[PDB]
Amino acid sequence: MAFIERPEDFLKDKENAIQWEKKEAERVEKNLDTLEKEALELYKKDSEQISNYSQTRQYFYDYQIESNPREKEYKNLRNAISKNKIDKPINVYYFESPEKFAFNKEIRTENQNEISLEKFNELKETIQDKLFKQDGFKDVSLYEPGNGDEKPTPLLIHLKLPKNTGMLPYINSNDVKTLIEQDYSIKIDKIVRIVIEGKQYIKAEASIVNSLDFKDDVSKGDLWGKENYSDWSNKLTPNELADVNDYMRGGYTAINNYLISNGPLNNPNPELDSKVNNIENALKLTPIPSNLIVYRRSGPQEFGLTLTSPEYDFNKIENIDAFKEKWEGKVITYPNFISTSIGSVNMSAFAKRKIILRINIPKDSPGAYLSAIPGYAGEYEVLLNHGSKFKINKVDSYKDGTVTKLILDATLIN
Amino acid sequence: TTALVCDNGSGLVKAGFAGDDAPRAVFPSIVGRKDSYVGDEAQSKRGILTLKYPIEHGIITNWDDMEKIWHHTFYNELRVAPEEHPTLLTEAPLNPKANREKMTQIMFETFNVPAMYVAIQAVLSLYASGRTTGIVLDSGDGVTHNVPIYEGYALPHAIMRLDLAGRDLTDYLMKILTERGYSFVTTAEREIVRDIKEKLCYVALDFENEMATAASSSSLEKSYELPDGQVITIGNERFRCPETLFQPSFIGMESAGIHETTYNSIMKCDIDIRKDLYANNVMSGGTTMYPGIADRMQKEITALAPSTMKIKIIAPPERKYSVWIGGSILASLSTFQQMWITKQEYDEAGPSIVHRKC
Ligand SMILES: NC(=O)c1ccc[n+]([C@@H]2O[C@H](COP(=O)([O-])OP(=O)(O)OC[C@H]3O[C@@H](n4cnc5c(N)ncnc54)[C@H](O)[C@@H]3O)[C@@H](O)[C@H]2O)c1
Ligand SMILES: Nc1ncnc2c1ncn2[C@@H]1O[C@H](COP(=O)(O)OP(=O)(O)OP(=O)(O)O)[C@@H](O)[C@H]1O
Ligand SMILES: C/C1=C/C(=O)O[C@@H]2C[C@@H](CC[C@H](C)/C=C/C=C/CC1)O[C@@](O)([C@@H]1CSC(=O)N1)C2
Ligand SMILES: [Ca+2]
Repeated sequence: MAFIERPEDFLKDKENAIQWEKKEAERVEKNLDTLEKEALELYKKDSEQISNYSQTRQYFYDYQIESNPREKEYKNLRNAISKNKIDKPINVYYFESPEKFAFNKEIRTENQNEISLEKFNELKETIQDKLFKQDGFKDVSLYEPGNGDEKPTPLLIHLKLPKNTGMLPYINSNDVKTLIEQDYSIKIDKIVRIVIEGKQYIKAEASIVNSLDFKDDVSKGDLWGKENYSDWSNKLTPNELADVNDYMRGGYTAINNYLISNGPLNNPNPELDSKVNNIENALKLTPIPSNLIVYRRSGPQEFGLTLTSPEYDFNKIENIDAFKEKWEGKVITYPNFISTSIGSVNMSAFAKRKIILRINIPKDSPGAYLSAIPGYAGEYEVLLNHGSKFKINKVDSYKDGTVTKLILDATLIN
Repeated sequence: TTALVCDNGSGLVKAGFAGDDAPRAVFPSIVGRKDSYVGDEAQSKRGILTLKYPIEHGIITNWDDMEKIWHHTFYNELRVAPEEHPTLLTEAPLNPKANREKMTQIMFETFNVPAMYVAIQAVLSLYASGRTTGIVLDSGDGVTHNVPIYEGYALPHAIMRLDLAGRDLTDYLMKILTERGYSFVTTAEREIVRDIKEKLCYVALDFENEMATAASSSSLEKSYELPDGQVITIGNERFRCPETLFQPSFIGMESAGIHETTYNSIMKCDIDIRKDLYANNVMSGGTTMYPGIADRMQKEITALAPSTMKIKIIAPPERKYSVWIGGSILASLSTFQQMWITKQEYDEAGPSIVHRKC
């Protein structure tokens, strides 16, 4: 039997989960207009490509994004999902490739039944203490897969979704399904080895962490930045505004080269030292007021490469693999102050740069929306503090025309 | 009574009198080291002195030094008193508001001009050809912009800027000439190579085909006599150098090239005006002087634009001085005279009067 209020987790109660979601699907059909129902029908017919598009749409030029006819399906489906918000948390289930969480080898083969202690521990060490960014449309289940269910990988994600998460229950032929648009980071709180129908699986107990991510909506990001850093702009000492404007006006190159070469030890320059101190103090004046995603198009030199390095040809998979082996899971540190943007869109000045850092900035980190300073709004810039450290959680790749580019999912850790 | 026109660039100041067809004075935008040295002055004193460029990438970055350049302009180059002439200054596209204010403060408070105005360089260059609608490629010594303009208004959200221009091309030519087996490395040698660049370089219509040609013939070789009589040869460097504008990866830059920034600029404009822009691509500035550049731009934009698009590149012979000429025309216009900011208006309103009126 079923209670008259649903649980937060249907667990193994597949029969009630399916019936409840079937009722929900019927109820939500009352609230979708025909363009939204059209978007859903197209998704049933082309889910992989539509989901793929939804993961990387934001990285192109603003006018390329606007001109893509796939925007219609994306926006209409996203609207359909966004407005059926849950009234309390719910737990969902789905399978991932281990590669999704930067475990770039099999946990066990399809034919194997058990998972070694070795592999279990390797997996734990790889996915612990990391916040993994999730994007795009995804089909999830409200019940745990059991005997006779489809189970494509050895990795089962058991994810708690909070109140106000958008979820779209729907029917596809004989099947009741649940669609979400991922817009958050997940943390793996705990992994456990379980057995389902004679085979060992890893079950990852996962929760989410929200961050503001403006992606290609630079106007919205700019409004947010101006709202939070208009006062900041006015609250600096005259030395701090002076040293800040010097930095932004191109002084950054000397200041940062002094930092990178370890000038404060090898060539102490008290003038520069005072500027570094003032700018740092400026960045601590109004700490980043929410968890925030920022984007940086890195030069290859930040990753020990040049334009003519053979290893910078990411169109060859072996170079992507070599990149991952060197950087994925590592912590990197910038002695320099570091420019980032509120927006993910490509821009003329760095149109050809192949390495994109996508950085999770925890609330209260030092930082400032410099583009609140009336002098230059067209960067949508957030400046991060000198000596910042970033954990590289995961490396993804995508095609920009014929050129393979990398997205480094990173977290600011100090 | 006569107005002054001062077009201040990263490498050169072009200065003269409104009404004239050309600037009376063209001199380097440099200072050496209170009374510190300026126009060529700061190279004949390059010893106890280092030469400094106060305008960087089209933006004034040192106001003390820029006051010296402007002092030099009035008293030494034009031999006029600033108190006796309305003065039209030029500015880069997207010049910060505070920068234009500081230009205005200096003109009235330091030089005590009776009136002044600040005009956008690219808009002046479009105006020089009798146009008020078009997309300008302005490329000088320090910066290159794409500036779309519709009925006299620059469209700031579609302006593209690349910190890649003539001085970068000169430095690149020094490097690749040095790789050929010559040695161009010093300040004086940079001037020589600038001269080689201005005399012998060209943009190839098909770069990969041109490289193949040069590889398998001497047909593209030219000679150049150094000041000491040494004659040198230049080959594929003639076109590899300005190729950098279309392929900024040649100097380690991962930016779009000038054809792509032109396209990006047009694509940021309202769809209704894009054909007007395609049909009125105007080139301005010294770094647009390369033979072959208009044909190559035509070819590259043709490949990006819809197959039905009609594209025209306008590259007048005078385009090294297009900005200055447009300023000379503008300052002379009857309908412009009401637009001058007077000393009286400055006294009444702040430096911020320059937004009211410019
Ligand atoms: N890159 C971006 O995504 C971005 C975002 C917002 C604003 N901006 C704007 O662009 C300009 C800054 O440009 P930038 O960030 O491309 O230049 P940068 O000063 O960060 O980098 C200059 C060069 O140094 C390299 N570099 C930087 N830090 C390094 C390190 N720790 N080790 C080794 N190499 C290192 C870079 O790869 C590049 O080749 C500023 O005007 C800024 O406002 C850029
Ligand atoms: N015939 C030519 N061919 C190629 N380049 C040239 C030619 N004549 C001048 N130049 C280059 O053009 C530049 C000077 O042009 P211009 O005076 O338009 O620039 P600027 O206004 O000083 O700088 P900017 O506009 O970038 O601030 C120099 O780099 C010079 O070498
Ligand atoms: C005919 C001429 C043109 C010119 O454009 O010079 C400008 C100004 C010049 C100043 C430095 C030298 C030493 C002093 C020079 C007096 C020069 C008049 C020279 O520095 C440039 O040469 C730079 C360096 S090399 C290059 O590509 N841009 C641009
Ligand atoms: Ca200029």
